[PDB]
Amino acid sequence: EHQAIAKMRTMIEGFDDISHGGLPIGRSTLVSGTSGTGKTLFSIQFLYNGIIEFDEPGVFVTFEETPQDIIKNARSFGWDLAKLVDEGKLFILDASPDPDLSALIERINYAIQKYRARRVSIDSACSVVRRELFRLVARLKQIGATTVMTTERIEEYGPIARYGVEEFVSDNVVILRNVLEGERRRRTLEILKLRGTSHMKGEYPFTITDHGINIFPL
Amino acid sequence: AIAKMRTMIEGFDDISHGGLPIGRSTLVSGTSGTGKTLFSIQFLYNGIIEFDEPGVFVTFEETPQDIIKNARSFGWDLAKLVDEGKLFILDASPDLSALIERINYAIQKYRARRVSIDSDACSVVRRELFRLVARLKQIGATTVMTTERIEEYGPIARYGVEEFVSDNVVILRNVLEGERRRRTLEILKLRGTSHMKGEYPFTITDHGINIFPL
Amino acid sequence: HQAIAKMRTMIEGFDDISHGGLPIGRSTLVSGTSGTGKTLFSIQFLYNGIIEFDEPGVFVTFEETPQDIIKNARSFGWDLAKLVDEGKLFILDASPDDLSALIERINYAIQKYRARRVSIDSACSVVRRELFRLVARLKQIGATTVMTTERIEEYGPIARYGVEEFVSDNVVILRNVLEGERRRRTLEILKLRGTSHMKGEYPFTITDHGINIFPLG
Amino acid sequence: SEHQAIAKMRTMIEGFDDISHGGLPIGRSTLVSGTSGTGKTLFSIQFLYNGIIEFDEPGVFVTFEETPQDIIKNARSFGWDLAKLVDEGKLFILDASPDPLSALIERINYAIQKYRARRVSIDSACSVVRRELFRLVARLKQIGATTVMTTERIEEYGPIARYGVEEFVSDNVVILRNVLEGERRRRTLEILKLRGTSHMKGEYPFTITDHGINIFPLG
Amino acid sequence: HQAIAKMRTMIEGFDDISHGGLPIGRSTLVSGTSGTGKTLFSIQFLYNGIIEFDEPGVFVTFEETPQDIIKNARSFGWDLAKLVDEGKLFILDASPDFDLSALIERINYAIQKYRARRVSIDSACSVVRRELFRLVARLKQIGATTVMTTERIEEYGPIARYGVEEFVSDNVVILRNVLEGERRRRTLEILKLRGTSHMKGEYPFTITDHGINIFPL
Amino acid sequence: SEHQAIAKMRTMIEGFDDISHGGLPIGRSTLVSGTSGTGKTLFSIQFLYNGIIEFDEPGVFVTFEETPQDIIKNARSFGWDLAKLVDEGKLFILDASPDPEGFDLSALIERINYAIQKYRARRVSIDSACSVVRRELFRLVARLKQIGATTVMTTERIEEYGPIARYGVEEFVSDNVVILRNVLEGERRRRTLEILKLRGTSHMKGEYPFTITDHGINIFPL
Ligand SMILES: Nc1ncnc2c1ncn2[C@@H]1O[C@H](COP(=O)(O)OP(=O)(O)OP(O)(O)=S)[C@@H](O)[C@H]1O
Ligand SMILES: Nc1ncnc2c1ncn2[C@@H]1O[C@H](COP(=O)(O)OP(=O)(O)OP(O)(O)=S)[C@@H](O)[C@H]1O
Ligand SMILES: Nc1ncnc2c1ncn2[C@@H]1O[C@H](COP(=O)(O)OP(=O)(O)OP(O)(O)=S)[C@@H](O)[C@H]1O
Ligand SMILES: Nc1ncnc2c1ncn2[C@@H]1O[C@H](COP(=O)(O)OP(=O)(O)OP(O)(O)=S)[C@@H](O)[C@H]1O
Ligand SMILES: Nc1ncnc2c1ncn2[C@@H]1O[C@H](COP(=O)(O)OP(=O)(O)OP(O)(O)=S)[C@@H](O)[C@H]1O
Ligand SMILES: Nc1ncnc2c1ncn2[C@@H]1O[C@H](COP(=O)(O)OP(=O)(O)OP(O)(O)=S)[C@@H](O)[C@H]1O
Ligand SMILES: [Cl-]
Ligand SMILES: [Cl-]
Ligand SMILES: [Cl-]
Ligand SMILES: [Cl-]
Ligand SMILES: [Cl-]
Ligand SMILES: [Cl-]
Ligand SMILES: [Mg+2]
Ligand SMILES: [Mg+2]
Ligand SMILES: [Mg+2]
Ligand SMILES: [Mg+2]
Ligand SMILES: [Mg+2]
Ligand SMILES: [Mg+2]
Repeated sequence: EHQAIAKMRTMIEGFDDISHGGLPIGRSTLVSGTSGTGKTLFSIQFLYNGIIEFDEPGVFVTFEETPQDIIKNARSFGWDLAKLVDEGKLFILDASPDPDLSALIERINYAIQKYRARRVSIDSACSVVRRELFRLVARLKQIGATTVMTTERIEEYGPIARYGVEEFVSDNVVILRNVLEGERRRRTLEILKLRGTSHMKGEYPFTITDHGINIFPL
Repeated sequence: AIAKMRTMIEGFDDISHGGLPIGRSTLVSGTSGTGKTLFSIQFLYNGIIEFDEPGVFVTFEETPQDIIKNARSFGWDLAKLVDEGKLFILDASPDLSALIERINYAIQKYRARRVSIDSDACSVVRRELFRLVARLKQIGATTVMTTERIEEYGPIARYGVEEFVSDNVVILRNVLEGERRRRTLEILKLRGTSHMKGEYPFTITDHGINIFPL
Repeated sequence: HQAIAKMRTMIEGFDDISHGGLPIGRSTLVSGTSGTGKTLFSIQFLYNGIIEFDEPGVFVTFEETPQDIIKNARSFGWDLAKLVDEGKLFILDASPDDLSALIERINYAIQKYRARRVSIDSACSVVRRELFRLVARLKQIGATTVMTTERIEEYGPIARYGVEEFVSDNVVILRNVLEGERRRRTLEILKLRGTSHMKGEYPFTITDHGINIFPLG
Repeated sequence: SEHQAIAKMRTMIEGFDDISHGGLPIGRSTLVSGTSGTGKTLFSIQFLYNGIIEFDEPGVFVTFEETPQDIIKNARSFGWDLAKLVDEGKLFILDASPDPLSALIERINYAIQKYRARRVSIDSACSVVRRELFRLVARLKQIGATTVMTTERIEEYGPIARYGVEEFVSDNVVILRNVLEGERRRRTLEILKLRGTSHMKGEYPFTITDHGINIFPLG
Repeated sequence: HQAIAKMRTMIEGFDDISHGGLPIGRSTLVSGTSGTGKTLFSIQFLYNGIIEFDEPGVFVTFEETPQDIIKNARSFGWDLAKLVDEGKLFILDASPDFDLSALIERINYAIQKYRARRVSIDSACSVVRRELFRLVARLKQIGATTVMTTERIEEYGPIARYGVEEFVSDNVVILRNVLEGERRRRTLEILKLRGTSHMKGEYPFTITDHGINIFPL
Repeated sequence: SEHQAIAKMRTMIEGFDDISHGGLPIGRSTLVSGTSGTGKTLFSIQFLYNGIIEFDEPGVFVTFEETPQDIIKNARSFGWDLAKLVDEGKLFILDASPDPEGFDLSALIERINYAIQKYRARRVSIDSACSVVRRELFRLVARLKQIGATTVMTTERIEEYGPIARYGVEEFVSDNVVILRNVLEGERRRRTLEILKLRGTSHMKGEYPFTITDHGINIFPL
């Protein structure tokens, strides 16, 4: 009678151990952090590994970084996203305003079905934020997408995200930190919450190298 | 003394000196992922399973289907209890007066003794919260109400008034010590009765909340 | 033509800390975070007034029902129901559906029951003036009054709006401080205009006989 | 020839005239700021009372909250009979407290002329607070009164007063503190600034007793 | 293709900790409290580009006059008026006596005029974030490699002033001037470089007669 | 001449010319910021007084709250006879203080300019919405520079180790920044002076202790 909720493996080294199997399938995981913490990298590695390891197609939704820079930056880690877009295994949805929510979603829906995507990454007034963020989560759940949603925060040990509500609306919450002490920076990942399932607790150190994120349950 | 109802949440009835005061409202406040919803659910589930006391769960964001799914993680089959008419999940998710009349109706219909209510001006909140607590008191329900807070050692709840309108106040914390998280539960206040003081560690496992007093 | 006199609370240790009790004919502000003992102090004040001196009391509640006030005092062995049945205690229910209307009601009750002790439980610019009015009008009636107020930090503002301590003649702070994982309650008399008192924090506990304070003296 | 540029009048408050190197600058206003129950009213009353008793200098006490009756009653704590001084026309308590600014200044002026007062105690947005306070100070100076002005603050170490402008407009600033440390309170007085002369600096301990304020200047 | 390439600053110590210099074709935010060396860094970027690589530079100023930028550069033995006269450098005076699109076309007009490869820009949140993004995107489409300075008011607080600048920039450098025990210590940090690697944390530096010197310590 | 790095004018304030390696940058404004009673007015008077006495460089003092009479009176604390200097036409105190019973900075700047011309002054002291503050200070600084004045500008702050001035913009619009502190350490006060920045030239770093004496500011060696 003890039924566990299903998880999808990220294959990001060390993360699937911390999360006891990966990300809860069919739900959204908030990945929050200050600048340069690895939010986009995590969200890319999620889709890249799904395609390469499991032939699970992905939709990356971007709101500021252009598709070409995303693909360009992913070359830092030896990943050819251009090739995956050419094969129709990756779709980069450009939702970044040229130099509204209902429309964005059916766009994502259309892209999910067109590419048969199972994995989605979305990168990146409190009252309106909470309620508009809930319905975004709500709709993705109905599609059956497993989704990484990045958010920004401005303090390493302050609120989880910018408006103090995002962490309460999300099913799952991951926090990327880049803590400065004694003039040195230390990267850590923490799974704060996974509704309805177990996970390791606290911060785990990680590095970003030529092969992406490396977490040490170490 | 004052009559209490057993939560049967491991360790909690020892800390509260016998359980939660019957007919009164208990605030359960914590940061994200502290175990608020779990405490709420466990409170109703145990009431039903061990004492045949029916319950009403009121949810303002989480869907009933997710509540049920997330609870099967603990081997608790809530759909069964709903089917047997012993649990009712009130979906107020995605008008305070109408809500209260809806809660009231659900209590009468299912004959509930236990209620869990899960999750802007400073004293519209106080006024409206006081209203809700006041009416549940008249009905005679014993209520667990959860609230969010954003800091482990800061205000009790979001608006700085919630703990003053509640009869009882429980704080769930999830504190960083170095790079590790330690969960604790504290009964800050129980009106009209004694209780253990300060913080007590707990874990969440496959069997729910497990608190270690003494 | 002499320094203000005091009325004994008979709350163990408090009359030592205050050097004789609460200043007569004035209000004393009693401030604290949730569950610090504010209502208890303000009940014990009235209860001891009745039991020890046959001084009738009026309790003004704004949220807690009279029945709850009574039920909650049973854990101390205080039979408030009987005191209310005897006409010695009047619990004024001021829980809402203009404090000018409240004042006359209080005055009304104060005169029928011949009360000498009162407890009131419980825009910054407006707060200050409204509190000032209340203190002043209670002073005119001649009532010795405890009024509780809320605060949200143990070692921060005296009260909520940062003005209450400045309008009040007398100020008591109840604290409930974390020491390790344990809690420590303390009572402090911050100020009493026109008279002397002990300084700093004194530990207390809440027991089956109410507030129990320890000055080492 | 005491080699300091600003003439001072003695408060005769024990230890304060040492710390201030002679007392309060004559014809100027001194801000006295403190948290609740720090002694601000006591200091401003003791200033007037001593002026009267020691030098027969009449004094005006302006109160915005406490009633005259309570001011008088509370001074009895220190053995001071202010009603007697009011009856003798040596003390005037100006009641500006609210019923249970340009015109207030004229009342003050009228009282000062009527009672020949030498000492004044006034007891007790930022854009307009500054200019109104500046106005009040300047007018008392024009009259030639020597003024104690009390203000509130909410932290022992933090803003001098409430609006972050009071200490910049005043010529002199005194801070009363009531510091809680290790569950014990200790009172101190500091003269932060006195334009035009030296003064002792830092915090000095004091007590409030049956004789009023007692300050201990050390060195 | 392959990873983003870098442009050498020739600022001693910087090209080592950035592993090659500034990412080409992109903007780098250089944030710092007052007198941290922000203008000096953005000047040295252009100056070295001109002197070492004959890469012309455009310096955009919003407050300091060109005359003062030139005067202050004499502190380091650099003759900016000569470089301006030769057509190697252009100091674009956008200082008042804001339309961002007009400013952008002036920058574009200068870059085409002087064939510049390097640009230094010195110096609600919804508004700020949007405009900065447009400025950054435009410089990217032009091909400029850009240093943009910003102000911050705390050494270990927000990266810039509006809480958004560090999130729309591709690259972020933080200059600090930390006061500890009555002494100041200058440090430089590369916080992030999108799509490429760099050393982490604070590195001490000094400003002397020959500009910025960063020490790998 | 102007092919050279910026030149400095000596303050002759004890120790200050050492810390600043020559004095205040000529032709520019220096912000002098501090909490209450830190010695801002004293620094800005001593700057002018020394200019007149040591170099026969006339000074203009612009006061926005303290009356000229009080400024002169209080300066006697330091042995300085400012009335004598006013009388000889070497010092001019411009009273910009408000009547005891919006502000036009353009008009005031023009009144400052005439005084500078009339008294042929080389040294000026000015005592004492963020966007509006920034723009207005910018125009004042810019105009003084055009006039060629070397200027001390005082500002208030409310924390010893918090913001440099009140509005978080003053220290960015100013060419030079000096911070006067009055730090409470264990019930004692310690006065320190720091030159935070001087655009275009070098200076010593961090805090230097000073005292105010019957001869004014006295900054102790490092
Ligand atoms: N089977 C399990 N074993 C161990 N831990 C579990 C298990 N199931 C859930 N948890 C933990 O319980 C947490 C969820 O507790 P909740 O009661 O949903 O918290 P919450 O305080 O209500 O959070 P919100 O409403 O999302 S802010 C998860 O983050 C896990 O840490
Ligand atoms: N018999 C008892 N023995 C020990 N402690 C008791 C007993 N009865 C009550 N208490 C304690 O007293 C507290 C209630 O104190 P109150 O005076 O009601 O506090 P309060 O400061 O008025 O809080 P509010 O109004 O709810 S914010 C409870 O939280 C218990 O800790
Ligand atoms: N005889 C006395 N012996 C010792 N202390 C006394 C005596 N009389 C009064 N006090 C003390 O003096 C304090 C009153 O000081 P005040 O001058 O009224 O303070 P205040 O700073 O004006 O405070 P406000 O106006 O109420 S915020 C009381 O709180 C007592 O601590
Ligand atoms: N002869 C002296 N010897 C020692 N200290 C003195 C002497 N004369 C004045 N002072 C000190 O100088 C201080 C005043 O310095 P100012 O220059 O007026 O300060 P300020 O920073 O301008 O303060 P404001 O404008 O009133 S906020 C006084 O508070 C005294 O501490
Ligand atoms: N090959 C590499 N080796 C080491 N670190 C690298 C490499 N490539 C990129 N990085 C690091 O990855 C960081 C960028 O990670 P991102 O995922 O872009 O961060 P981000 O959290 O999304 O930041 P934003 O969107 O700009 S706020 C850079 O700042 C580098 O520190
Ligand atoms: N020859 C030099 N030797 C040493 N330090 C110097 C020299 N010339 C200038 N400096 C220093 O350089 C600092 C100025 O650096 P800038 O680049 O102008 O700083 P900034 O961060 O742009 O400051 P702003 O724009 O005024 S907030 C001065 O405050 C001096 O400390
Ligand atoms: Cl790393
Ligand atoms: Cl756990
Ligand atoms: Cl206790
Ligand atoms: Cl004392
Ligand atoms: Cl340096
Ligand atoms: Cl000194
Ligand atoms: Mg990113
Ligand atoms: Mg929950
Ligand atoms: Mg209470
Ligand atoms: Mg007072
Ligand atoms: Mg600059
Ligand atoms: Mg001054």
